[PDB]
Amino acid sequence: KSIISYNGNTIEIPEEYTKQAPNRDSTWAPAQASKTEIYKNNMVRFEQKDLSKQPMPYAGIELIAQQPVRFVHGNTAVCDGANHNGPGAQGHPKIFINVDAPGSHACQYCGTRYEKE
Amino acid sequence: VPAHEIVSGAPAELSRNRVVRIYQQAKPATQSGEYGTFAWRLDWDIVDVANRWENDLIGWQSSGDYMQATQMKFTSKESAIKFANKQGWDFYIQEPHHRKFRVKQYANNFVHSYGKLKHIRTK
Amino acid sequence: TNVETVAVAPTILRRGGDWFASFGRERNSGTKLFCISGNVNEPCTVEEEMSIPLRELLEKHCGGIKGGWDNLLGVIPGGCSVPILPKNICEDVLMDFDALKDVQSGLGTAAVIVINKQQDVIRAIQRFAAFYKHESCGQCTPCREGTTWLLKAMDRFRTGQAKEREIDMLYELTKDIEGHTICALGDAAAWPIQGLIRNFRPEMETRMKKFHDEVGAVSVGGWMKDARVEKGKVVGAPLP
Amino acid sequence: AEIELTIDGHKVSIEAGSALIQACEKAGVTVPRYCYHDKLAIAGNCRMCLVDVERAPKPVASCAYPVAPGMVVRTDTERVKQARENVMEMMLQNHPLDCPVCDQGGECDLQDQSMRYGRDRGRFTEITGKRSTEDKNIGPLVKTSMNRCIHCTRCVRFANDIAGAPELGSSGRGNDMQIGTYLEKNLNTELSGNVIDLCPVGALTNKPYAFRARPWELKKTESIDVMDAVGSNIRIDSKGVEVMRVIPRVHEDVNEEWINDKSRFACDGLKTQRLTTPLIRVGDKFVNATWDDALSTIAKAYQQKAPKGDEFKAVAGALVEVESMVALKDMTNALGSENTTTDTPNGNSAPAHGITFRSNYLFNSSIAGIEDADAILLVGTNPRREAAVMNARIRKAWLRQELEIASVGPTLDATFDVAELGNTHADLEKALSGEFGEVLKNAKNPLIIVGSGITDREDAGAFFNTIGKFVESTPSVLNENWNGYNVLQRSASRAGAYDIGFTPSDEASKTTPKMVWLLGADEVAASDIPADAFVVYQGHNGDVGAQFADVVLPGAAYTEKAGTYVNTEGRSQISRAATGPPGGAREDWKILRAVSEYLGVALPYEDAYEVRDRLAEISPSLVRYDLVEPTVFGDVAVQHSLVGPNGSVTPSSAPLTETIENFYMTDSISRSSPTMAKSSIAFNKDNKKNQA
Ligand SMILES: Cc1cc2nc3c(=O)[nH]c(=O)nc-3n(C[C@H](O)[C@H](O)[C@H](O)COP(=O)(O)O)c2cc1C
Ligand code: SF4
Ligand code: SF4
Ligand code: SF4
Ligand code: FES
Ligand SMILES: [Zn+2]
Repeated sequence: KSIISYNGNTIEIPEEYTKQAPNRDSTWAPAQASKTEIYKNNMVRFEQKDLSKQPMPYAGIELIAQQPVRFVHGNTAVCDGANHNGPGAQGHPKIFINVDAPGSHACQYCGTRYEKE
Repeated sequence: VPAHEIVSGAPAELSRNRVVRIYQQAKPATQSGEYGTFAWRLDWDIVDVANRWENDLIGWQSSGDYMQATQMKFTSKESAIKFANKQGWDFYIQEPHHRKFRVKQYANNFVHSYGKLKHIRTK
Repeated sequence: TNVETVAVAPTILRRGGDWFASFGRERNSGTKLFCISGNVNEPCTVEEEMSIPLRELLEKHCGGIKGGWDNLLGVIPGGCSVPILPKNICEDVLMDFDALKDVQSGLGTAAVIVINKQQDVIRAIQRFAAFYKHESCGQCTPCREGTTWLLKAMDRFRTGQAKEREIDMLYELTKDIEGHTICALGDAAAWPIQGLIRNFRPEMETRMKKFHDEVGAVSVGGWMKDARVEKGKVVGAPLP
Repeated sequence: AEIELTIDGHKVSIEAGSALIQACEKAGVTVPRYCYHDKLAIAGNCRMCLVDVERAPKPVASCAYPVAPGMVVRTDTERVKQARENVMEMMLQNHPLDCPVCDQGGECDLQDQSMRYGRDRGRFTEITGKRSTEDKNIGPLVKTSMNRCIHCTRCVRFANDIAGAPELGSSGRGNDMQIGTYLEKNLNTELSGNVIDLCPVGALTNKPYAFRARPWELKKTESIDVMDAVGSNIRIDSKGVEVMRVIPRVHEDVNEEWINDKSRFACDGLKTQRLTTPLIRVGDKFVNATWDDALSTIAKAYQQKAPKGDEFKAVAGALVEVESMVALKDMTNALGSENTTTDTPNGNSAPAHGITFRSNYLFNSSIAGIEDADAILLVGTNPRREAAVMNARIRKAWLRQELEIASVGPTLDATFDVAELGNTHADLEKALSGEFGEVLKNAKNPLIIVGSGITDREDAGAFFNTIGKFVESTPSVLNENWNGYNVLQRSASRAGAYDIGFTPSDEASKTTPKMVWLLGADEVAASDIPADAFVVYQGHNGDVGAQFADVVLPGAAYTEKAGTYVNTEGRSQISRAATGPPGGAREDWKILRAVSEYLGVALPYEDAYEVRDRLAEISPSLVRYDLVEPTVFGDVAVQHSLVGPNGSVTPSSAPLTETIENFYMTDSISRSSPTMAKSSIAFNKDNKKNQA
């Protein structure tokens, strides 16, 4: 709500616009620059402007955690990232993930976690 | 030595305020190639206030120093010195550093130790 | 030194060099223990002369071949690390170093592994390539990275999931390992593949045409047109 | 003594018994390779440097085939080009498609040699495909992604040979060989961040600079490393306001391609807790302020306290420039008070050895000279911690030769093998008389290293008395052609501070100061500065030392300024400035030059060249950059450092303590970084680090 704009003056924005996204409250990087710091830094030009028609596009760190974990019988779990309705080469380059340690290992391109069983 | 700084069109402030450096580029510790380590680079030492600063707007690296991107390549050290004092510039020159030649044998790896072994090779 | 060439040393110092030098040919001298195994009638171990015919070796001291001389598909003199001699060559070949180097092969340890005509050569050399993949120490990169590729290609050629050109390819990937290694295990793992391609090309083409008309056609690497990578593993192809 | 052969028609002469790849490097012929390195042992793993040699049936490996006379070598044979394409294709068929996510994008040795020598296309297209290697957590400093390993043994050869940490190895046969600790054991050594410049592929890579930047973007700058005794050479990569990494450029004398852990990963603390504006204390609270406000507060507090003489203390610190010490010493001596001390405990007096005769406080044999040594002994030091590159030198020379070591001080865990002598000055003198008078008198090229931790001891002059009497009495340790008394200096400033004369007098150690100046000077305690005193802290980031101050003044750190630095050997070397000081920080000598104008002092210089002229007025071996001179005064200096503490100091029986408590957090930058902060806890004695 009320954040201090370098002068003791409180500025007041709605609580739905201090979130990084409507998926996630907090920041997902050590230099993500949380929204309260952003409105603190340049509120001179959020004047007379609608906050709702700003983009705010669904942070992806939370849309990948809710995907299920794939289970592989073998040793190596191989990955495309491709669709198979699409006529062509889409998705990421094929990488092969070792699933031996306890836990579920993620794809470094797509983040889909694979687990050996 | 002829003095060409008044006929190149360069300002006076570049020739009187800026010190420059001739250097041979070091061999990179990351990769084992040596191809960029032959030509003598000419490059300007930075200005304290004028180098770079973060934009208020986005975070763009904005500069006031304009020679920061220019960098020259020369064939020899003498050609770089001749050109640098021909254009009227104050230079510092940095001497290169090569590796010392030490004779290597593969058969060094397993020579007979009469006393304590004091090492275990592994290969 | 080998344990046999040391165990021969006292008697050859007693009997003399002139007695040992009489056996065999001019450069290949003396006698040798032969281990005759595989699919013969009676597997045995004898000690006989060098430079002797293979037919008189297999016929006179190990029963015969299980099924006769008609029933000879191939023979491997020496260990695993020797190319196969085919049927018409191995009739008049001698068991020294010269007459096998002349037929681009090795005497090796003079193990005689004959291969039955009702057995498959491709399954055999797939098993040899799996042996060299298991037994390589894994130090130098062409040997270690090579016999894994040779196994991945020989499993595929035993199933038959290939194009007609990929065995010319397999010849080239024998040649690239063959002489760039530390020891002679890369040299050893090259040779049986090379002997297979030199002597039994239509035997591989027959299996590949068999796979081409049992099920659908196949692209490079064994991929079929149904084959797609789903979650985790690959489906659509029967995974050799 | 030399052998002449032919490569590519070129005729070349090289010393006998060398490798063939050294003959190819001498003749200018470029030979590609993956498991050869100048500072490492020879292995024939990667099979890349095959080469056509007349009188050889097969292509022989050029790294391990020794040089013989009458040799005709060809590298442009069609067979050699075929061999390189073959071996390159073999390397690439289990190496994963990670080039957009690999950290070595424009830096990969495997990648630049695959254009130049490898095949165009790839035939690897099996359904079964590549192998996959489990990730192996080694430590907090090294990110480890071992799918993209090529098994070049180079990390293993190094941590075996030079680092002295035998925890790395290779466990397995076939493709199931791995390169890591077998048990998932954490790897310590004092230089573990050097294996990540060594791996040619990106399997061992940097953890704080994990995915931050990218080598075609980086601007490289050749500077000098502070927070090290030896003052190693670095390479600063900058995006332009930030500093990304330092990475060692080669110099065979000062560091020999290998650089400290603490020097490398302290770029994190360069940018995390900095001072960007002056702050004036109101009382229990700082406020930040104007420049005129801070500097006029300094002038008004000088006019209020009025220290007429011997009451303006000006103590410098661990990392400072020589030119800032010129500024500070000139300001205090034109003020009228040489209360001009250094930071260490027992820094208030003359440091028990001469500012006179530079060979008193310097490493007098060359750093290149330790390779020539026969039997050397150290007192009061741990060269594994302080100057960790000197430990690599000692272990390397001990491994190649017949070298004999003992130690006097705390029981140190060296990489190499020491003998123990004791924990007492009596144990020292007993060991000098009993066994090692004979050893050091017998030996050709011995030397003696003295830690500067015992210089900071109050019983210092007893040790210097005993060692000066021994070096003067023994003609082998000190003769014409080389010198054998040696000392180490912990900080990069102390050798420059002793060159310039930055030391107090005997009168200045008696009084209590009314106004104290901290230039750097972080390791001051609360009791060292008086409570009535008006202290001011000039320095680049906030610390212990900034918390005591009434005024703080931001300065440029070693990246942001061009500076002269003097090491233990005595080399003067310049750091080039990579970036500028952020916010409002200024250079360190300009601040003192401007504070002088508000006092009664006009310093005679005002530009950067006049600082160089004043610096040549102090001593002209500080405008003579990266040269080492001998000393004709080696005989006189040992006597003149013998006469002083003869009988003046009695040797007390206090045991010799360790100089630094931890390795990782010892100055103003390393204590601010979170990398050293989570490093010192993870490189504390745990089950993951116990050898067991
Ligand atoms: C992978 C490899 C495996 C080998 N195995 C044997 C063996 O099992 N028995 C043997 O006598 N020689 C073996 N050799 C050959 C040895 O190198 C042999 O001791 C040497 O080359 C010749 O010994 P010799 O003079 O007694 O014939 C092998 C060679 C290689 C490259
Ligand atoms: S040829 Fe032999 S030494 Fe070389 S990698 Fe293969 S098994 Fe190891
Ligand atoms: S190290 Fe390997 S995976 Fe990484 S960029 Fe280079 S070639 Fe690609
Ligand atoms: S861990 Fe790195 S340096 Fe060591 S063998 Fe593997 S790729 Fe080479
Ligand atoms: S570098 Fe000579 S073979 Fe690896
Ligand atoms: Zn993926």
